[PDB]
Amino acid sequence: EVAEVGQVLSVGDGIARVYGLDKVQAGEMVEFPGGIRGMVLNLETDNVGVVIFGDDRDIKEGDTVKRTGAIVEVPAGKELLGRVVDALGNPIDGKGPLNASERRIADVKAPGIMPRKSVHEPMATGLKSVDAMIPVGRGQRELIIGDRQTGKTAIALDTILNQANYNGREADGMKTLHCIYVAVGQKRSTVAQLVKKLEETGAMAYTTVVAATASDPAPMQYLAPYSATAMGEYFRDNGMDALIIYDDLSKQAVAYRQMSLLLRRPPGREAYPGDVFYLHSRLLERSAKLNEANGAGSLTALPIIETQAGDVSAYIPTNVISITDGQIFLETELFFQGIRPAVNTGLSVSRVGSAAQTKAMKSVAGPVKLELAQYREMAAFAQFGSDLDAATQKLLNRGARLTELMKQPQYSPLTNAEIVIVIYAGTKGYLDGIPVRDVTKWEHGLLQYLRNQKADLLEDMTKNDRKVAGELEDAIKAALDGYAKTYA
Amino acid sequence: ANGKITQVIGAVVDVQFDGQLPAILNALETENNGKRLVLEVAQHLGENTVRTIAMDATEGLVRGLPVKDTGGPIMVPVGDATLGRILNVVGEPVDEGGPVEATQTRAIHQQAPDFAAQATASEILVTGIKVIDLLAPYSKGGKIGLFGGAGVGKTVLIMELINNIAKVHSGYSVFAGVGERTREGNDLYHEMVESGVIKPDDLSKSQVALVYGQMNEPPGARMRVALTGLTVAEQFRDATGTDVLFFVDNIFRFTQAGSEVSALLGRIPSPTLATDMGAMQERITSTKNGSITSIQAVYVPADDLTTTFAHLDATTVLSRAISELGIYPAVDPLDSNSRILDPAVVGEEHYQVARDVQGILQKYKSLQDIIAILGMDELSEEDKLTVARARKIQRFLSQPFDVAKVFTGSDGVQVPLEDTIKSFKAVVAGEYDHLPEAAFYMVGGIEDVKAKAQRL
Repeated sequence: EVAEVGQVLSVGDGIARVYGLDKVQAGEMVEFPGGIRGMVLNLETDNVGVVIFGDDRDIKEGDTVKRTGAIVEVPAGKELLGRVVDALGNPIDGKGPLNASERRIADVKAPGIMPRKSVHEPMATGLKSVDAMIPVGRGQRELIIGDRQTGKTAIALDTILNQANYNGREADGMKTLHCIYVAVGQKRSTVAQLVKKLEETGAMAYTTVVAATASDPAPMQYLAPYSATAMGEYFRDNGMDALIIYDDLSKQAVAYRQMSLLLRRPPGREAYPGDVFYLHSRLLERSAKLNEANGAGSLTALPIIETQAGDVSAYIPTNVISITDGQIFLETELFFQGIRPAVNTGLSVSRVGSAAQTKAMKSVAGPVKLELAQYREMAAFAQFGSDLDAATQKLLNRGARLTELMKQPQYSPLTNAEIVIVIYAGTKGYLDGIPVRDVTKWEHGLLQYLRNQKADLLEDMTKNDRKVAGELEDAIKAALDGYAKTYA
Repeated sequence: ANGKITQVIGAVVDVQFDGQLPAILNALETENNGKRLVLEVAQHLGENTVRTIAMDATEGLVRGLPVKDTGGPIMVPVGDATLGRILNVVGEPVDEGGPVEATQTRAIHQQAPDFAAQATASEILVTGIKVIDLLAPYSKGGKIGLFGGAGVGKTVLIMELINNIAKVHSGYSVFAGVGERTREGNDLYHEMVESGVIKPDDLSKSQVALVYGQMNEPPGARMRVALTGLTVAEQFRDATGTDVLFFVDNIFRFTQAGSEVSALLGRIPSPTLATDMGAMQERITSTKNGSITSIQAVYVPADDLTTTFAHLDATTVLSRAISELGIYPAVDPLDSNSRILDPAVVGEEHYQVARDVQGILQKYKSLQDIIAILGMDELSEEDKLTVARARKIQRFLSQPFDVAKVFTGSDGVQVPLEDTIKSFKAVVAGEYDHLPEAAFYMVGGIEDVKAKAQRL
């Protein structure tokens, strides 16, 4: 007829102008002929602007558009663990139906002021740089930002892989961190390779992948972060912990800009829509730490932004920096030189800080970011080749070794206990008599020594979290002395 | 009488009317799936249709829904019922503390106070905080800027200002949280509960009313939520005739939200971005029947790392260097400054003592590298003396806060303006060179220094 049904006037570029649909509400899902879904964004006087989630080349002017009578919602629950889905929650891994027992609205208002609790629990990436210098907590939002090929995706994947060491321990005071990876505008092949790594390590067991690839239409790229957040909110709202990774939000903003301009909405700054900040702010506000009265669950976010030529002053980067609780800036010049993870110590920060660390980590990690920022400043000064006094030389020698200690390859996360001892070793002068060349070699042997010869010390630090002082410090000193004798 | 929704384009909602066309800035009401939705009139489009900005989400709105014209602008609860509560932009409680049972309501948009009843000449607002009152005094009706990163006692300062205006002036305070992180909004509330500026069990005796429109909220809400806060502050000024504080964290977000709204209504886009208020500026002023003083938490997107006047009458610069010397509050006594630090406003004595104190601290700073590298014996006798007075003065600028009492145990203090001027004048003259340095640390006026000296 006209009220509950409409007629397609025009169609193209993932958008459709539809006559009729008088009783359709804004943001409502609609059905096109061949099972193709779409969302109503523009209610106009003489038409309805629809953003199309499926393939638009099938649709032709004249077709029947039908109301679903519901706002865009997606499946959720533990049934999505192990699975790869699109932005609407349809599986794309060929492993049969999802069979979810719950459904959630994709784009929703974040929890208010009262149900929250201060972030006080570690969300361990397993990387020495991040966990010691820019520690992420459960319920925090921590931006990962930098150019292409600065290792942003690799940091996020390592974080997911690290959780296996602490997961499935619903007994020793350890909630499982369920992971949600969101691919937005990546190549299909790049996602397949990431999934392949998750499955072969076993990390797929506790992970859900949501994919809106470069080949998928812009409305799926726009939606995927919201839909995946709703999937993450299942855990947060039912007394469980989750992690979500938006890889990346630069392409969600690009997708949003395309849809908006195709709906003839006005251009804002850099041609993005006027509320492009609100796009990301309402998303990231949904990541939170709830109090005991609301189940004590949490959703942590690692949003990713791609800069161009290190331009962190750009518009979309500036927006997301002003949203999150600190950032990890990965730099091209450091990456080019093999300093990986390529953490710029001066620009990177965690606003949560020590609250997101263990007592052990807190007791040794404190001065490390400042020392490494100062070191890099001094090394830059040393290039000029003016006179360096003995005190300056001592810092350069120390910081060069600390730089090597912060280097870390892919797929090789360390536990909290392991990082604490490595940080202790560097800061207390145990590598001073070891050449700069051989620091990573020296570290590799130490970790093997610690895992084989002092597993009891590592398990003791894990379960009985204390500051590195008194008896625990003697055990760490002895462990390092013991290792020093094997290396000699 | 009523109108109906013709279009919905995100936050932008068009409403066609039959009878009287609603004036610009009028609040309209409509039912979005049961819950009421406020809309604010922006433009008249012709064909008897107005163009509005929503104050909440527009998802679920249908064309044809009836829309009521309220007659005036957005109205919000005011008076003592707001004390200790958190309200949103349209005056609804967002603190889960039940209904705001207020007797009066007031419009968020209001014309400025005219030249009649504006208080003649600039006038000091005594905070009771020695360093501020002496070296960078706040003015009534003035635009104050708090500068500082994390870990320098910025929230502790804000709460003591709330405390002191209640204690020494019988005034009120309003904190407007605009487009900031809800995580940090939660922390601020519970920090305010800890130190007693908000009292959950006796809310009317709280010293501040909160108005929150954080990052999670749409452009229209974040644009107007500051005005909602100002209107609550205006009521406290008019009703009691006292000196009221209007805290804004922060103006960059206020402007950002306004910029979002402008862009959505179809406007082409192109130092003062952080500090420039809108027409809001005219409502911040000192009258015969009290005053509203703006204390703004100065912010830009400078979350990477931790400058001069623009639209400000005074600045309070919190310093990490000053904090690490044990000086609380961590105010930089040289980088902080005021337009009313001028003999024509504060008097000849006030100005001269402040100038001498600055001169001594400046000279002390010039001799800092010599004292660190070589001894105090390296200095001439004349310069040795000024360092001794400077070191006393540094400590004497520090002060214990009533708000800090829950953490430290020590009682706070508010020092009268004259006590501050006379005490520092005496120290500058050298009347108390004989007293030890520790006596000047963490006390009120000079009589507390004498009392502390006798204890040692």
